[PDB]
Amino acid sequence: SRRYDSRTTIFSPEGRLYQVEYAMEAIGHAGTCLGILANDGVLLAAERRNIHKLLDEVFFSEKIYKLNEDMACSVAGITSDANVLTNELRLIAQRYLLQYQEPIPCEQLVTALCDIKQAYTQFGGKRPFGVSLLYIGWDKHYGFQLYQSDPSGNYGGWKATCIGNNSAAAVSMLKQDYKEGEMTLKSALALAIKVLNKTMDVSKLSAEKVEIATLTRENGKTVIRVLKQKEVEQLIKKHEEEEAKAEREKK
Amino acid sequence: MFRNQYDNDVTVWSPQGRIHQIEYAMEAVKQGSATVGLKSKTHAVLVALKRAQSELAAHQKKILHVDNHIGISIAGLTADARLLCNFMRQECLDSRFVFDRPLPVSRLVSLIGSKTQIPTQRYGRRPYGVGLLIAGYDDMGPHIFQTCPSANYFDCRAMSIGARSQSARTYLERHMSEFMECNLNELVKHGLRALRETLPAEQDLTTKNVSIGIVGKDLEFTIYDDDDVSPFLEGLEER
Amino acid sequence: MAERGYSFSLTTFSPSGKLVQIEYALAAVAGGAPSVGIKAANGVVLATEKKQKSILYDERSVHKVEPITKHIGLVYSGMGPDYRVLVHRARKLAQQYYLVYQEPIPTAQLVQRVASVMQEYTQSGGVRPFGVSLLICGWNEGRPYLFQSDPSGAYFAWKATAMGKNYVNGKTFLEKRYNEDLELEDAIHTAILTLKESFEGQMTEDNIEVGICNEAGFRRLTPTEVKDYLAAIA
Amino acid sequence: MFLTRSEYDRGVNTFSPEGRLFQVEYAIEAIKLGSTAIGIQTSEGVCLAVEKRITSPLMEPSSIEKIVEIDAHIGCAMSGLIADAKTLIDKARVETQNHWFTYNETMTVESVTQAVSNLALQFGEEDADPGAMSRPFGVALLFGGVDEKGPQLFHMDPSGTFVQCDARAIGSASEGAQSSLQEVYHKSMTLKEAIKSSLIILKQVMEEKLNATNIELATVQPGQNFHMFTKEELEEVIKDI
Amino acid sequence: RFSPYVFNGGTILAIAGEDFAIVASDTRLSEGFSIHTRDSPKCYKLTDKTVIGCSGFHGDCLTLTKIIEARLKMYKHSNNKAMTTGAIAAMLSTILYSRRFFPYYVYNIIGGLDEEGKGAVYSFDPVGSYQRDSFKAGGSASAMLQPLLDNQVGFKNMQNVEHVPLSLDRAMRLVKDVFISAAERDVYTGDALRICIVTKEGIREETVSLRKD
Amino acid sequence: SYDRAITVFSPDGHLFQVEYAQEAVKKGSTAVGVRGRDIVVLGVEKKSVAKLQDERTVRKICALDDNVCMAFAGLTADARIVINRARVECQSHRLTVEDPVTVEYITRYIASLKQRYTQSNGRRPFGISALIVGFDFDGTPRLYQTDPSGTYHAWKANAIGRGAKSVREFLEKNYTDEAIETDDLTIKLVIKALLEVVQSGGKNIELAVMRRDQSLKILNPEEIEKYVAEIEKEKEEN
Amino acid sequence: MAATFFGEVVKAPCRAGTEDEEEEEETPEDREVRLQLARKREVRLLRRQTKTSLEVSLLEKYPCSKFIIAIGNNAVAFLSSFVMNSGVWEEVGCAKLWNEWCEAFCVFYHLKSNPSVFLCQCSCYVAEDQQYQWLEKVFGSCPRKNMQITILTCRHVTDYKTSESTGSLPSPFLRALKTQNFKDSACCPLLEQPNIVHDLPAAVLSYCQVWKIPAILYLCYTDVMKLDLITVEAFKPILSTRSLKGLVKNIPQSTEILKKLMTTNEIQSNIYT
Amino acid sequence: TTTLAFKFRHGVIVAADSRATAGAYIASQTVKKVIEINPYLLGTMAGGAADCSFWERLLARQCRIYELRNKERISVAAASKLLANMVYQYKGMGLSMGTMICGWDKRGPGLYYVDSEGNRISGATFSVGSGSVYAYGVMDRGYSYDLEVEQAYDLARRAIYQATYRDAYSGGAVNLYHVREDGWIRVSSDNVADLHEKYS
Amino acid sequence: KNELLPSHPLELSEKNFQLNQDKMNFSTLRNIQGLFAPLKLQMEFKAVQQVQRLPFLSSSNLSLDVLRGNDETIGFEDILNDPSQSEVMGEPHLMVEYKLGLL
Repeated sequence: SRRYDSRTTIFSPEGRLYQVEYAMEAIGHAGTCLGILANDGVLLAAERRNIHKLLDEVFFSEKIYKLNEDMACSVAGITSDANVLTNELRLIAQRYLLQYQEPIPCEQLVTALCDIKQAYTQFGGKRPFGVSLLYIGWDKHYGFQLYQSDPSGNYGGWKATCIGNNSAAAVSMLKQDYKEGEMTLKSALALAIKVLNKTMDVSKLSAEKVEIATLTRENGKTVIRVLKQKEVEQLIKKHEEEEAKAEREKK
Repeated sequence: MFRNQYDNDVTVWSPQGRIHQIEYAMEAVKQGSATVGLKSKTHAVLVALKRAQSELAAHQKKILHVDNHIGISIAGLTADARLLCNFMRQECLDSRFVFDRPLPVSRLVSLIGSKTQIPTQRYGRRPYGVGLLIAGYDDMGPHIFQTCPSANYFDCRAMSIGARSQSARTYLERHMSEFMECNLNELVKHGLRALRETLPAEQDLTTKNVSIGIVGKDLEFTIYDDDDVSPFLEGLEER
Repeated sequence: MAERGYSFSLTTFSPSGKLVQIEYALAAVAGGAPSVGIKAANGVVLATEKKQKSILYDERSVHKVEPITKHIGLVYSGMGPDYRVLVHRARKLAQQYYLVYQEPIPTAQLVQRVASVMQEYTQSGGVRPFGVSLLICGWNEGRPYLFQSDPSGAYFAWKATAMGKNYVNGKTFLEKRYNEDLELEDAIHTAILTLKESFEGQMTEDNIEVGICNEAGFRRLTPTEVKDYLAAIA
Repeated sequence: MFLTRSEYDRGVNTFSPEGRLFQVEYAIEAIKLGSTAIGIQTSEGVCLAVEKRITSPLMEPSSIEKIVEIDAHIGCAMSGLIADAKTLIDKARVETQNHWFTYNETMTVESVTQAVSNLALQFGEEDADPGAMSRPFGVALLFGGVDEKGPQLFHMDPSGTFVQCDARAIGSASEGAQSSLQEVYHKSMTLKEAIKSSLIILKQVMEEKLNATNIELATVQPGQNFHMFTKEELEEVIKDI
Repeated sequence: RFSPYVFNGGTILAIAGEDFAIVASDTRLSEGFSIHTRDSPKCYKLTDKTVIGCSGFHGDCLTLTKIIEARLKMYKHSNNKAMTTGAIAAMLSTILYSRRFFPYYVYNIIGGLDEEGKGAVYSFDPVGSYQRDSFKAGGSASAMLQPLLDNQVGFKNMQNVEHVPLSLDRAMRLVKDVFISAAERDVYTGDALRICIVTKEGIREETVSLRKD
Repeated sequence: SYDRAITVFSPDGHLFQVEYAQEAVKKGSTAVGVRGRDIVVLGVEKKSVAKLQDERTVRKICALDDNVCMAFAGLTADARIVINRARVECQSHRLTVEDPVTVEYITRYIASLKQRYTQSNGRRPFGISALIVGFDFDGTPRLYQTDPSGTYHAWKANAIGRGAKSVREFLEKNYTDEAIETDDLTIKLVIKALLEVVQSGGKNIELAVMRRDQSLKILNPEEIEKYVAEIEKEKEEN
Repeated sequence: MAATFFGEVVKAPCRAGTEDEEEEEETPEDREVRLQLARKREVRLLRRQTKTSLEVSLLEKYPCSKFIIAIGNNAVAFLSSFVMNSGVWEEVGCAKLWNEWCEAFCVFYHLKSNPSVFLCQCSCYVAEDQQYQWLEKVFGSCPRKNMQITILTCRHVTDYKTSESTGSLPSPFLRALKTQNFKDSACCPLLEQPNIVHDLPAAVLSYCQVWKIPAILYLCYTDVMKLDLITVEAFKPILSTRSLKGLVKNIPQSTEILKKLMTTNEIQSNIYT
Repeated sequence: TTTLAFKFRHGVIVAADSRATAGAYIASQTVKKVIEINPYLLGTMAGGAADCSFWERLLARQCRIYELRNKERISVAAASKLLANMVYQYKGMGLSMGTMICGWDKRGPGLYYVDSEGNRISGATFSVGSGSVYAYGVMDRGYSYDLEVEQAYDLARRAIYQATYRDAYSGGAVNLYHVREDGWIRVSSDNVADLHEKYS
Repeated sequence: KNELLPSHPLELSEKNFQLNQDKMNFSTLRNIQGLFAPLKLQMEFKAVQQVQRLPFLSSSNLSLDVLRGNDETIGFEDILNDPSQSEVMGEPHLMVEYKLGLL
């Protein structure tokens, strides 16, 4: 177009904000991030992307970010914008806790962050946040939830969605292999492993290319833990065994 | 040809060393209607050629009150004109509130000069495209001051600004000595003759299109319109 | 795809979704003096080269390797004045953290704050991103730390890395050389060798600047110590 | 010898080589895009007539309000951008009520028009931190009201100049309606004759059939305050003419 | 400490009539137990058809009169007409209530002809409340002057009396006598009596000498 | 140029950026709302029945107050911001005036907000058109429609979004007093209009019903399918 | 050249208008709307009398010997005041066009006594892309090379370029520009070398020069443009010379009164009083 | 100062005295203490006369703006709430305002008591002022919802007369008003001396 | 409102500490340097503050600190209350409009 895409506030003749679309393209450039909702709990399986041997992982979550005791999120986009957005998410959640002395519902936090992003997209002179976030959380109103945010400022509640690289293929695969109402945490992990294995065509998963975090409720407490490398290796081995068995059966 | 880049903005200096936005403001004030302002040894008279948008529409006023001893003649942009008139009225009120004396005309003109200079130096602001002929009476006597869209101001014994004002200026320059020493009625008739010189030969001055503002020694600034300017028109010589 | 208008502006996203000005700032970083940081088990070393144009340069006037606090130091590749401003900001942030919590600021938190400053400077339209990347070192909880803050504000924890000119070759050399349980006073040698790879000429005590951090704290090596290390490695 | 693409049309604070401010003229063009509104000033009152452009029958004709009540003795007919008209109407009403509060008397129609004009000239010149009128207003108003001087009719333009008019027409067919007014208007005409003439000119200048649904008429009289004609009265007038 | 207000004395009085509006006041400016000056009329003419009397703190009186003059000029410039007596009264009420928490220590009485040519007298308090009356007295001797005005002009407590319309000469004689009594019994009144008669022809100023302290 | 700056007037007198916001509104999904005797009903055509998505989080019909409803067509984030602002203003009005918010008042507030955002060229206009519908204090049904420019108009029946013209023609052809009299008649009219908008219909119908002195309630897909079956049976009878 | 916010990147406009083309250089909808605009902007030459669209060009339909063309309100006012009352002029054809920028009409007249003599009162503006279409519609493709074309138009003193400033210049002055074939006296000073004409008069004069048609262009520079009497007074020398000497009869008295009629019914500038 | 307001079947009756005293000295005996807000709304004056007048006039202009904008008359409750908000934003500033907002709206007759303290309460019978106790007693003994217009007028007149008789700061004349669906009317202004002659 | 009256005599002074310090610096410059220095510093501060995060996001104001000489100075203001940990944040659009002067 070479116009209507400079100030982040010009409407195209057809009514398009091309800067938001370019931000979404930047999201597409990011690594694969996947989240599946199940009755037992909701999980996030994200590609670690950076795999340089000399790189060190001093944090427990390379790209997973715990927002509060009842919530967690994953990132696919610009890293620094993601950091500031996660800080703002934590700030908003703690402000709600201070005001009402109760954990913030997931939808409220997602709406607040999306309002911030939409405000950034509305006023000229500010670069839109090129980050797409996937939220997993539990609340007393709707239980387990999975949400997806966009640079534009639009969110949505999904049962199984993926953002980042090869998002369309992952979404189609989830549509093919998701059983609404009968999906359990273990089957959810298996499906996530299968989707990650297909989407990332570099090679078979080695548990260092991916990062899986599961959200569950134990003894009336929300437990957010990141699966250890050994557990991811076992899941990958199980998926490989299933694939080999299916291939042998096909003959 | 090569001045397009330096023509758009007022903060951009042209290679020749001339800001074209100020010249365009001068053109804008030139595009307005014609006014004539002259002063005798005891009176200052402003005669203006009011213009009507249509036959049904009333003639738009061009002589505006400022103080008991100061008045202006309108030429150019009307909105900037009203802003300037409000500013001068506020300045005169402040002077009469603080020092309890009429504000000297020269000080008011200097204040207007500074105020209209401020926009020409800053970005995002345009020069005030209005020219004013200011008639007033002070301890020094009658005064006629010409304010240009460029902040610089002029002190004149007689001056005409607006469209087709060159003929009026020529007539005024022809009879300056008579202007200095003459009766109030003679001065008003001279101003009317200059305004007529501005008008085409076929056209003639009428009570509807003539507005007169007079300030003198014992006379405050009074604006005459229609039946009030009829006495001055009566007795005027044929062109 | 010239995309010239997209490249001129910072806030303007490219059609592909790339912030071109950030890539230009990264290129500015890559055009700076080489700097090498190695995180050994005993400690972490920050070695860089201070290319002095002429011998009439007071070595004590300026320092590429500067301390932030009693246990955190950093080195840079790119623009000097930006590095100095960022050093002042990092020192202020560390002192604010100490005042608030009465505890030495962990290296990770300081890196996050500096990255937040970088992000703030690259977000709003009207300024340019800091054309400098900081290799920040520290020692917290009996553990060495090495971080690299990019102009965009993305910070990564490294075990060994190099920036500036010939940084890809330096990283390859570190990959060949760096060892898991390597200790200090040997990672210094590895960094010196990496600089040799990235240096054009002979390296003297004044041509390079080395700063180490260990349990005791961050300390910029004196020219005499650099000379003895250079003699030992050659 | 070579042509140049010299542009002076974009900036509101940019003068043309002849001194013309083109943004104001384009606001006037926006006025020309509006519906025709006719106002006639007589000795027995004022007559404001405007045409409702009803896109579809579903839309409520009463919702398309173009003649409003500034004060009991002041009415206004708009033509151009509707929202700008709403802001100007709110300003005029607030100014009239402030005048009544301060001086315990009705505000002159001239004073109300002058205040609205003072609001309608702050494009790049307000010098106020609060968000002002960045672009010139795209509506022209006909402040028709009766005061102690008698019936009055003032026309406000996007530039900000208010001129007293005996009979003014503004809108898409402004020139033709103005010509018809000048051909038919005389000083000693009655209010009923003015209403009939305005209705006839309107019927002439609109492409739609004249009916009470797609027209709006209001009159302000020395005796009676601002009165909005009902559907029955409108039908009676259409039948008469 | 610092006291922003002091009482400078002064007594004002306005009488309304069929075609006249008398506004009378004394010329005694006295602060504390001393007399600042013996020539300081408390009545200032605003327009041809309005005269206002100000009593109390002299500085506030001067400031209020100057503000009123400035507002009259502003109104003339804006509405292109001279402000009416009722309009002046309403504007003065608004101005007085503007400085409600730092009230003007001024007793204001506006007297002049209305649009019908009838005498209109508006009495004000320091806060700003006002109403239209046929006669009023303000200042130090307001309590002393009011009863006789009620008895004579109002014909109150007068059984079997003729309610003769108030003539100009009778009003002037009544004003002179009431101010003579005030000078007799009030220490803040005396020296001279400035009488401003507002009629359709104009404003006439009359000075009557009162007994000095 | 003229079409890039919101404040710049085109030579004809157009503010082309407002018209481009209107185009963005047209790009949105169809929203239809009619008015009836003591019954106001809204209907929004879902663009697609996206599987693995919670329909609750992507609803287009919301309640500004207990007596006012609203449906939008355009950018979702702008609609959410406008809805939050409208709810805040409704509560502020119920606080300061103590009376229930009139549909006219909230429609005016939304139009004023949109016009303010159209004012400056730094801020882009809200690219949404809203169908504010509800009951006043006296219980009179009211339907209103706002535009990005800031102009609000009352309608007996309106349609916004993609295919708005065809649905508006349908409503104009099939709007009768008898249909308004019966609440079921109005609901069936909205179903017919939306089915004309989208051939598939069925699950894609997002309909909400508000009646006199009753809060907004959205019919479940069961009731929507029942009404669709009623319409189909009526069509078959003919 | 937006500068909407602090860091907005502004670009210097090109006097050659290159940037417009650079952006310009498809989708079927875009092509359809572009063609709709093209057909909306095209000149449609027709006649209101009998409503007969003039597919055939005016020159082809009627041979012409003297075509006087007036562009601008003042020029058409001068022609209306002077030539109409001298004889009889009935309307034959009228070009209808729509432009971004805008009694705007282009009406053609022809003398009953001598049909060869024609007229054109173009009171409307014609866009840069429509002058050639107008020439094709009126003159067609085949010229006659035997017409005395006197183009009349008005410009602003600011347009004129000279060492003297615009204010110092005598406002009611006019210049001339004639083709090679036009050997008649111009009766006016020739236009200065740097001064260019870039409107419909320029299009007509260029067409005449290329096809060897004797034509003369008159430009009356004036400070005012809204129905000014001095402008037509300065035009009078045009009828004082040949060509328009016979078309206008020896009745200046009626024309002078008629000219006052046009000026009396004029609209003043609300912005500038 | 004594004001009387009660809402009976046929509307709202508003009565007040006309005595304004600056301390012991009686400043005036003809002050109109019934402020007419709108043709359908009206208020009273108790306490600070200037404060009451200024704030009631501000409320009147606000109500006129509301009518112009919404094209509908403002309800009594809305006007009372607006006045309460305006006087509450200036709480603790020494304002002494006491008034009763009497009007007729879609709900019916309306009577709200608003004071500078902040509380706003609706009720059938109200009375605010120095002599409000005496009028309260008389009205309570003589009040009834099923009352004729003449009976209500007499009750209000007698209550105000007794309040003036027992209160030193109350006197002058009884400004009796009646609020009806078509608008308020001024019934009579009876001098206290005449009432004393009549009853006694 | 009573909020205008300070609760503490030191509150009014310390609430505008930065503004008062800038005013004192400008006064000293005007007294010694002249009109150019205060105007130059005002323009620099305006330019630096014009570019920052939106109101609902905490800004660093690094250039402003460098220009004001506070880049290496820490007071109670910087440590006692953290603007990042606001604990009270309004609507983003509401805050932006408030800053722009609409509200």
